[PDB]
Amino acid sequence: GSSGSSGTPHLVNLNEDPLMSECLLYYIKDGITRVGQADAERRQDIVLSGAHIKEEHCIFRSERSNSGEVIVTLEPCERSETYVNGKRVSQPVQLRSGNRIIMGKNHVFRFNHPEQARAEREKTSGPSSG
Repeated sequence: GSSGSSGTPHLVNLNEDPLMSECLLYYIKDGITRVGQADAERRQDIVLSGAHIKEEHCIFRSERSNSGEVIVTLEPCERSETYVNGKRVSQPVQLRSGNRIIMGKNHVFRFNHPEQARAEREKTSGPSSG
């Protein structure tokens, strides 16, 4: 269907729960997006189910680098179960397009970065990377 022409960094629900009555995805705004529970001292932009989650599980920071590109960094905790690109994540690292971010037990999320993925082409072409 048609949700929002705009792209922006948003998380998609790819969990193994196709029956999930919750939202399918979540658009990330500009600033700090705390990922925890609906009870957390502060209002978390995104809330997860289950008990394997923590009030301050992790966070999502979205800021346009000095260069002028929108970047996202995951700020996990020391007492939370978070995994990125398959591995674990305890330090503030930048997320990639298509990386698997899990929060808790079975709470996966696909980071969609169309805003940048659109310029992927414009980027240098002559040279080759890998």
